[PDB]
Amino acid sequence: SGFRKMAFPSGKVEGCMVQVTCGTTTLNGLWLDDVVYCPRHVICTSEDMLNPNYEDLLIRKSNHNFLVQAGNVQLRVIGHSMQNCVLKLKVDTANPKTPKYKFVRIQPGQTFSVLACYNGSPSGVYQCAMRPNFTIKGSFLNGSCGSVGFNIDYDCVSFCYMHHMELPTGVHAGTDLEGNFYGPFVDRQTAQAAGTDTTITVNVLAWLYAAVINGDRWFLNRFTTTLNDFNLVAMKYNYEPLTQDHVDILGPLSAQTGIAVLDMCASLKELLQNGMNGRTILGSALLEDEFTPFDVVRQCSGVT
Amino acid sequence: SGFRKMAFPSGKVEGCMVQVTCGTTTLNGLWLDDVVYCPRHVICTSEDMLNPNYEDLLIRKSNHNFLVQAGNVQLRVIGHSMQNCVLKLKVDTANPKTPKYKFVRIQPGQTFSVLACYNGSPSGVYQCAMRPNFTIKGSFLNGSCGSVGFNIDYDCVSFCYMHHMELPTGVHAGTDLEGNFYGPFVDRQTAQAAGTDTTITVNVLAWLYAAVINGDRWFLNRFTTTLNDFNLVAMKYNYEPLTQDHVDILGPLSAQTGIAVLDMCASLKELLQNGMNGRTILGSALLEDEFTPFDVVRQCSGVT
Ligand SMILES: O=C(O)C[C@H]1C(=O)O[C@H]2[C@@H]3OC(=O)c4cc(O)c(O)c(O)c4-c4c(cc(O)c(O)c4O)C(=O)OC[C@H]2O[C@@H](OC(=O)c2cc(O)c(O)c(O)c2)[C@@H]3OC(=O)c2cc(O)c(O)c3c2[C@H]1[C@@H](O)C(=O)O3
Ligand SMILES: O=C(O)C[C@H]1C(=O)O[C@H]2[C@@H]3OC(=O)c4cc(O)c(O)c(O)c4-c4c(cc(O)c(O)c4O)C(=O)OC[C@H]2O[C@@H](OC(=O)c2cc(O)c(O)c(O)c2)[C@@H]3OC(=O)c2cc(O)c(O)c3c2[C@H]1[C@@H](O)C(=O)O3
Repeated sequence: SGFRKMAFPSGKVEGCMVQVTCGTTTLNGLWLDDVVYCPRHVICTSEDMLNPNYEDLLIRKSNHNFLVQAGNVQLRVIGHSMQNCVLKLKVDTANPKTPKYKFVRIQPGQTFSVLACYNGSPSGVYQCAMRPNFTIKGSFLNGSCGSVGFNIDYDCVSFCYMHHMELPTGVHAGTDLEGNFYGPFVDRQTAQAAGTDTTITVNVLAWLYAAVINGDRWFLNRFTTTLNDFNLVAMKYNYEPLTQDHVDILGPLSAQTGIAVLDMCASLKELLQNGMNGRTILGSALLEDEFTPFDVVRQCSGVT
Repeated sequence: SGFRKMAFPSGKVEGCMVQVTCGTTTLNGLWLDDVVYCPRHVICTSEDMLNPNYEDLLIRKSNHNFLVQAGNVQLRVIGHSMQNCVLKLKVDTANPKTPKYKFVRIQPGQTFSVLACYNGSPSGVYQCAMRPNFTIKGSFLNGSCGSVGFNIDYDCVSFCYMHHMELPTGVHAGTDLEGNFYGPFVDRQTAQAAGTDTTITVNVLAWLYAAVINGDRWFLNRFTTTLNDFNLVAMKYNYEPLTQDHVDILGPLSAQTGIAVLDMCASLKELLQNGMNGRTILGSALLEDEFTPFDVVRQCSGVT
């Protein structure tokens, strides 16, 4: 029992983290086979970041202009390609620790683990969700760019995020490993700002189910609601709409707890309308939306 | 910016996790050099756990009665010793992935990362604190016993916890790697119950400093307090006493923020007396006490 925001074990990603230096700019890179993927703005200074012409900075960059360090070992950059906002640095050595991996583009509301790295060295791992506004609420200091987000399925590391930018609001924006930013964000400073975020309703419901599974049941009311009526309430509290797909995804948790999703929705509706009156759920005084139904299932089962 | 409950990268611990089976009981073991450390109750059935005579179950256990699997590879148990509540299984192969490591006994209030494992396979990593009552609020399902807690300092893994028991209250108890339980807990079911827990004040203050560093400053009041007066308030809210040692430990955060510890204490006092009035701090509607001053410093700096 117990329910924690759990990240994936990071070892298989730790073994892929390298440091990429281009001039004075040092960020992290992901070394998979003989390619290191890193944010293209490694070629930028902080001053370049206002409105950088990347293929201009890059076209005046050579392969030798990219310095990749893995641990205490330098990899020669023997090719450089820009794919969207990621630099693919072909290196002279394939990473022996390249796990089985996939590059995936996650959907808003999905969660992944971030291995925060500085200078190619892993500092910490934490779980987070792709917000509906395509930001992530991470913990990224200067030099964490290129830190990646991932999910692990058995033996396969699905890299879904590479950290590129802290927006002026202090949330974080990045790309998939094909260098396509999540959301309307760009690797330049600009009036670029995060759009309004919303609460991931299906995750809140999953976490309420997690709460029930862990015995924190006080918020369970005696009512049910329709999906439409719940969504009217959801909307008022800046919660994403709950779709029938979400309802179906929550099916296993409903089955485990016996609580029909629409009944849980009624409970959530009441939590939204009435608040938590100083109570907590799973040690939180807020409704948590960074656990997907699958996270809840995994954590409540022994998924390794 | 951003501040997350971050765990240590788990790779160096993942490489030490093995499965230890004794009969039908399978739990996790820590494989360091040629020893696998695991909870002695691997020799227990669930029925044995009410009041197990361990050196009785063990004395009728042979070296061959212990089955250790590392990945898909069996290690022969060529010796077995019980040290307090841990079984040290001498195995025929030293773990090639044994990191530099130390066994440390942490103090209540200190935090560590847990790599939750089932059947020797890492499932997730999360950070937690040794509560003042020597429990941990983890996420442990059956079969997670032997999962370890650790901190990483540079290259050294300090193992400080091995998971042994879920208490009937749903919190978790365990030992250091010498098998000495944290707290008055025993590896037997009994009226054994967690003593009253308290909030780790110095960690709350550290997290308030983290909040200030991250720009969440609304709770900063204009007052100061004495340590004694703060402690009177702390006491009323089941907060641990703040010692001058704590104050001194918070010095670096005070220096960084300019907020004298006793001024922060005044702010915390007001938070305790008045609540948060629906506001959050670092996205939490409760005061968080699972970040030590060192965690805050590490996370707010780039410590890898
Ligand atoms: O086992 C451990 O405990 C860790 C240990 C490890 O995992 O080894 C795997 C792993 O690759 C896969 O898992 C894999 C990749 C695929 O592409 C693929 O198709 C697969 O089927 C598999 C795979 C395998 C076995 C399974 O049972 C399974 O389920 C799988 O999926 C498998 O045989 O993989 C090879 C092996 O070697 C490495 O891969 C290559 O060498 C390689 C990669 C390429 O992309 C490529 O093009 C190429 O030519 C070579 C990878 O190494 C690490 O990833 C690693 C990372 C760290 O961070 C460490 O610390 C670390 C390691 C390895 C070792 O170095 C160590 O001691 O530690
Ligand atoms: O480097 C990587 O990226 C991972 C890679 C790795 O770290 O190797 C280290 C590591 O041990 C230390 O770090 C270490 C231990 C000490 O006791 C000690 O005194 C030390 O000074 C050091 C050390 C070292 C270097 C530093 O720069 C540094 O700062 C250090 O502190 C160093 O040379 O260590 C040896 C090396 O080999 C292994 O240790 C032994 O073989 C050993 C252990 C014993 O206890 C023992 O009695 C014995 O006779 C042998 C350990 O291996 C892993 O721990 C490991 C774990 C995983 O989970 C992986 O996935 C994984 C690995 C290794 C590899 O297998 C892989 O590819 O991946």
